[PDB]
Amino acid sequence: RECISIHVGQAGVQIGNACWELYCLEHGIQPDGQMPSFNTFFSETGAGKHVPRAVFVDLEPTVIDEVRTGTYRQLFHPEQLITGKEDAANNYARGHYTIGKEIIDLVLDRIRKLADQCTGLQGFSVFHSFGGGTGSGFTSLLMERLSVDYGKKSKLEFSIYPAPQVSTAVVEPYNSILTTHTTLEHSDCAFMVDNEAIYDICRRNLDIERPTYTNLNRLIGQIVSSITASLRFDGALNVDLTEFQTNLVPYPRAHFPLATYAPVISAQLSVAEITNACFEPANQMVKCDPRHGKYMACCLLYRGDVVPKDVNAAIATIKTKRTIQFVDWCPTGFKVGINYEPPTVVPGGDLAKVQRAVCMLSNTTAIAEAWARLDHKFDLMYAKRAFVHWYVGEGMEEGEFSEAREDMAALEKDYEEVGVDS
Amino acid sequence: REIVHIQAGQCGNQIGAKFWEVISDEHGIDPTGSYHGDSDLQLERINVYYNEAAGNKYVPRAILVDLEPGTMDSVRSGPFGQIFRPDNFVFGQSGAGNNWAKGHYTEGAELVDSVLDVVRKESESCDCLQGFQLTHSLGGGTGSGMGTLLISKIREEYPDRIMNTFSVVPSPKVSDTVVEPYNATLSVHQLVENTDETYCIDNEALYDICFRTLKLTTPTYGDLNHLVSATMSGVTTCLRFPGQLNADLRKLAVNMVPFPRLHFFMPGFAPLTSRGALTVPELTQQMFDAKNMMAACDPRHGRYLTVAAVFRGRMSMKEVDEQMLNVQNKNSSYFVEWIPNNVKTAVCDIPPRGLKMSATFIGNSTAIQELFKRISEQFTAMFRRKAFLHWYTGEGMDEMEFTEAESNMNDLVSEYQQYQD
Amino acid sequence: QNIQVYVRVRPLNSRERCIRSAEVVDVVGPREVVTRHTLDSKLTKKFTFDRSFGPESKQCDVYSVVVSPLIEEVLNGYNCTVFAYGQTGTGKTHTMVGNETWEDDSDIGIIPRALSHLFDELRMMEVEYTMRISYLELYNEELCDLLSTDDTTKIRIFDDSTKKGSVIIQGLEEIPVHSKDDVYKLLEKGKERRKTATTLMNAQSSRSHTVFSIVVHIREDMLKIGKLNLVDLAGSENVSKAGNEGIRVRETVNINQSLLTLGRVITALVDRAPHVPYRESKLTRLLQESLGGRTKTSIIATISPGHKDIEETLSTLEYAHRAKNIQNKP
Ligand SMILES: Nc1nc2c(ncn2[C@@H]2O[C@H](COP(=O)(O)OP(=O)(O)OP(=O)(O)O)[C@@H](O)[C@H]2O)c(=O)[nH]1
Ligand SMILES: Nc1ncnc2c1ncn2[C@@H]1O[C@H](COP(=O)(O)OP(=O)(O)NP(=O)(O)O)[C@@H](O)[C@H]1O
Ligand SMILES: Nc1nc2c(ncn2[C@@H]2O[C@H](COP(=O)(O)OP(=O)(O)O)[C@@H](O)[C@H]2O)c(=O)[nH]1
Ligand SMILES: [Mg+2]
Repeated sequence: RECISIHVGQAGVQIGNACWELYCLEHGIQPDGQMPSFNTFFSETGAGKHVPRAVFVDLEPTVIDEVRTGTYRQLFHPEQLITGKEDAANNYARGHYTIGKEIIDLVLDRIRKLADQCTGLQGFSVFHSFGGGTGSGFTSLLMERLSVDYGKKSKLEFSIYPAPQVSTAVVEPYNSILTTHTTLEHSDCAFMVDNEAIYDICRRNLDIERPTYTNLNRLIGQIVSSITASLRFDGALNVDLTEFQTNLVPYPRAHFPLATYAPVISAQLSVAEITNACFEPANQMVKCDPRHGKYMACCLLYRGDVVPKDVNAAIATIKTKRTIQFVDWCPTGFKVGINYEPPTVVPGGDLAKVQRAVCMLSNTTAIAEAWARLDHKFDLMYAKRAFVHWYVGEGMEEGEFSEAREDMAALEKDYEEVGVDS
Repeated sequence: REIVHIQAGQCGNQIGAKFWEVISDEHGIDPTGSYHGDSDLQLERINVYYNEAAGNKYVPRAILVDLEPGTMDSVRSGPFGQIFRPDNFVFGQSGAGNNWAKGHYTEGAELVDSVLDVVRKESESCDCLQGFQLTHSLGGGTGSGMGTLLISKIREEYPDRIMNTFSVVPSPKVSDTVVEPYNATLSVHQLVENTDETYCIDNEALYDICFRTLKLTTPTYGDLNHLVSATMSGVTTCLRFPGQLNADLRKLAVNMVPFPRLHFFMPGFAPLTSRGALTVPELTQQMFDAKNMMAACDPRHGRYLTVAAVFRGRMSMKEVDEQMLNVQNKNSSYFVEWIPNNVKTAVCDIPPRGLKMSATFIGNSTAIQELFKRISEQFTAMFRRKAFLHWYTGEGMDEMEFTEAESNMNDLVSEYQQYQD
Repeated sequence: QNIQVYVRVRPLNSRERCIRSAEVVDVVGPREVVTRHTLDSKLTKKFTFDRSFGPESKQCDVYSVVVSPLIEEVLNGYNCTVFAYGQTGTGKTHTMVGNETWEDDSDIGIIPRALSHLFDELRMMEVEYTMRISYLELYNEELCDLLSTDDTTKIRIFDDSTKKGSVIIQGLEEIPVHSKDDVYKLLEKGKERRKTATTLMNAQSSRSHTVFSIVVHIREDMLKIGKLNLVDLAGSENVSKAGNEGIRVRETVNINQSLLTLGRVITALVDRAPHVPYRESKLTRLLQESLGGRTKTSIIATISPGHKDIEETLSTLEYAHRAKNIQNKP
């Protein structure tokens, strides 16, 4: 009934900051580790201390210091803290072969210590960046070692994907092509969210013209909280992680769900009116259009005070409003997550104290459209063959690119193929 | 992460004098080596540019090299005169005097190996080298002479390290002798093939910025160094402090360089104004504007390949990227087509002292093709008459050494012609 | 005028049989149409070349087909050049040079066969000749003369005023040759001087670009200088596949970064860019005149038929097919 955490790259560290802060505050853990006066994500020694079942590994020692030298340095044991000595320079090549191969072995050693410390490992969640190098190369090699030792384990991924228009680095489109072969073949479930649409919510619902990373990260943390931490408390219908690979992924190579979660009001919200926002395209957290594609599978997870009996009417209204062109393969694909515990607001956060919350997961053909945004960006730079020498410098040959580009085409068709069948 | 920085030549040794003075005032370290700042983040990455000393002192990890003692003695004479350890001074007499052949091939070569020993001794005591900075001249015989040979031997010893060069381009506007352009063709002849990345600065732009925005009547030569001083700090800023996207030096190199040859860029410091409005978008406008380009060319004449932005202060990238995205749309003709995002953002949390916001510009555009056309024309014109060759011919430099210097130069210039449009 | 482009397929090696890799690529000799595809023979691509070569073909056979007709055209005063390039262990070093060293019948390589075959060609004319050789390897952006005795002098590469495409080399000891015995004693030292290390892909994997040029003057009067560049490049090395932990990994950088520059030279010449960046590699400047100049050049590609190494196989074929559009100035 326990699972561990993996946060690779700068994205993983800063994101997890709010994640564990939530986890620490969700259950009344002090920043020291001493609960005044359940154990799913923590082990408890006899000293009255809790420890997070986390793995924070970074190839640059810059970002880790913020945690281990400021606050929350008592909650962590440096045992888990693994650190590199040089950044991957946003090169999947250097991240995978050059530096990561020299650090990866140290990481695996700490994992078997935790897995044995736990009993009945449910899996682990992956945190990294598809655009960044560290989240591309070091992650990919790391993932491959996991499936070798732990074949029958869940592998969730939260890879923040860059925007079609807004970007931070120039070689971002090159990493995504290399990671596609890595995640799709190995990982069973991966979640792609993009800060662009995350900005859209913060300037529409929160009315905030100064959203920083910390604000966006606290939002992502709430998604992960309800996915696992709430499923560790019983309700009308509790859900597990493993059924998702069967309840949400109706075929082997069909797994890239879309997540939405928008109970965002500044300091009246009826039940059904909240659930409607889960399907509004304007807050889908990824720049796509549900009307462009179709809906394959979709399961919900309700937080706080929710009564299933009158809920069934709201679910029916989704079918009664049938303009979304639901696919034919799954008529009754709605697993309802019913958790009695409500979410909590972190002091100094930008979210209001709600009495009920709903977070949606759904695979669809719309995520295939996000690939169409990327594919052109990659092909143009490959035509002039620019910035390619760096990856050849570390030793990854250009043949990898041609091979990996076809996996993007083949995967994008598979989602298009499902709509044809009727 | 450790980085070694080298000074060479009459001009180069003067420029660093302000540089370290800024870095020392950055962390708040008194000239003698005692630390008296108040910020604890200053000591978080002190290893980058200093070595711990006895009695809790600090030593600037520097190498001071020249062919003339007078210029270097003045540095040790004035403020921060005791901050270096004198053993790092490596020099001799009989300066080259704008004689590249003497500086690179014949005279400095005798002093070259002595410098390599101090370079080699420095690296081993360091944990792990990151990059190599060399401040020198391109038109000055000495700095270009030794510096080019200095880079050749260093890169041969360290292929994995970063060869960043902050050099001064011979300005077509002002110079003391008309023989200065010859050195540049001989300078870059060794640079491109043996350097990872190069920074271009012009004196005309130097006086241009101090005259326009600063509105100073008498621009002193030291105050021009005050401009270039912080520009290098912007490149390093991601290494010292924790930030949102700490773009390391090698990370920055990969973002700009589209091909292992075309690695010349144009720095520029935006937030400088008269005593007279201070917003974050206020920096973005100054960033793209030509009045902050340290090259003697209009960046709008050519087109940009890549642009790196390093911001100093509490800033939301939402306020950045939305402001940044306009530049991609406002001037669509100014960027190439096959690169969708020409921008490289890097947000370091801590700004310099005094100011609350700041911006560090790093851009590689095709405009540099013009700056080298200035040198090539004068070089070819004076080469036809073969005037003042016996000043260089007797030192043991064959004519064909100049011949390749011509074609290999213009090939770099012709490269941007296609990539522009 | 068009550059002749042929392709050869090697047999499966030990590891190709140890990993149990099946044959996915096939050839047709006379039709010169190599058929290649993935594991499941469903969709297949068609590559047309001047000639095809199966795995059972001999070294002298490939020499007879492509290399031999170019031997006789040297005396007209024109330059020729041919080189193999591709994935590691495809068999380039064995094809061009040959593993173990008179007649053009045995498994002897191209280079010592060229010396045996051309020697009678000059003797048949009874012309006055001064033939010399050159053995150099490009290792980590350094020039090392194998044939030279001392080679301590820093070898540079300069341009020329008269010859626009050519480049002047200093320190190349042009030893005259009048007998085949004298050439074999030094050349075997050249491959003894050839820097090689053991890899899991190939225990005799080349570790440097060995550009072996041949030059001979002709006088009988219109003086002529025959030029032939028997180039033996290093192969592309998947740094994870070969296996190394180090000093060897520094070699992989320069070798792999060099081939990448080569391909763009074809990319620019096919799409007809105003200029082509030969300046970024010493290797590119060596073949600068060879690529898009006044020289009848040829290329002999080698590809593994292994299903595993399909990616490098298919990708390498790209530059080979595109090269047929490149023109010259005869
Ligand atoms: N939304 C959001 N994105 C982030 C955050 N932190 C990092 N990222 C993304 O992560 C990308 C870079 O990922 P990383 O690989 O982790 O960066 P790194 O750890 O310094 O390693 P390199 O990319 O190789 O430099 C950036 O482009 C960001 O878009 C964050 O806190 N919030
Ligand atoms: N046609 C062939 N039939 C059988 N064996 C071959 C053939 N071609 C090459 N080989 C063998 O394959 C191995 C590879 O030799 P080699 O020529 O060095 O490969 P390569 O592609 O040139 N890699 P490199 O050594 O770096 O140039 C040697 O043991 C050769 O004897
Ligand atoms: N920015 C700046 N440039 C300088 C300074 N002093 C000299 N220069 C430039 O350096 C160039 C020539 O350098 P030079 O004195 O010949 O260096 P040398 O090779 O050691 O003799 C001149 O064109 C000047 O513009 C200075 O204090 N600051
Ligand atoms: Mg990064």
